[PDB]
Amino acid sequence: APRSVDWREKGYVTPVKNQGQCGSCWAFSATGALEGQMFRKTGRLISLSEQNLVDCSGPQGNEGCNGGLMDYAFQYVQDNGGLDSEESYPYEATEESCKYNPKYSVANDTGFVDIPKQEKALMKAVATVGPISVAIDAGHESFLFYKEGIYFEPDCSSEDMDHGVLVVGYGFESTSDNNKYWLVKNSWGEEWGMGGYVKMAKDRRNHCGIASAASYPTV
Ligand SMILES: *C(=N)C1(NC(=O)[C@@H]2C[C@@H](S(O)(O)c3ccc(OC)cc3Cl)CN2C(=O)C2(c3ccc(Cl)cn3)CNC2)CC1
Repeated sequence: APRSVDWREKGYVTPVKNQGQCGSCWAFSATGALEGQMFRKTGRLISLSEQNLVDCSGPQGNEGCNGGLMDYAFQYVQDNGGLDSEESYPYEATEESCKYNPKYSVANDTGFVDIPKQEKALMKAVATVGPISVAIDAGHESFLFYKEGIYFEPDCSSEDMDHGVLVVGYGFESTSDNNKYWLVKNSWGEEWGMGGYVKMAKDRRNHCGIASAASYPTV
């Protein structure tokens, strides 16, 4: 694998979005990963509808603004035979009746891959696939108020994750002793972290569980 990867540079990643007060992180993580895979397939970067996922993926196990799983989202897209664009089905930050319209479907998937639960495996996937959906322990105030640099939280759990985000690359700071990171796109808007991104500690015993529940859709 390369020493550093950043899929934003290659056109795989849409601008940072903002889930608001709805517990829809899982939907943003899932659209992120699917946006990347669709871009690889077609060469077209098209923002996808989180609202479509929030409103419609109940049968697959998702619970709207009260939480969900990226894999349940990928299963929905496969079951449903499509997913609408952001433009056609805009984000409301509240759970509403399903308004899926197949005329405006711009993405599909044929299942998903769960990555082995090691950072080495995660690195190989990011290098070869594109952006990857991941679960992290975001349940510390240090994360909420993160601004810049490599995020390390001594109390982070590698087993107990509560927030779905998107790994878009990895790399290292040229500064000192702990300098590797995962480049992670959050869904809390551009004013959180580094333009909506966080550089998370990499190769430090699966910090915050970043490799514990990593997956992406097949297209
Ligand atoms: C996001 N705004 C928020 N968090 C979730 O919905 C969160 C997303 C996933 S992950 O990424 O936390 C996750 C945790 C564990 C595992 O496998 C062990 C995989 C994943 Cl992807 C799940 N989330 C949850 O909050 C839970 C959940 C799961 C499933 C459903 Cl239908 C509802 N909630 C609660 N325990 C996992 C804050 C809402």
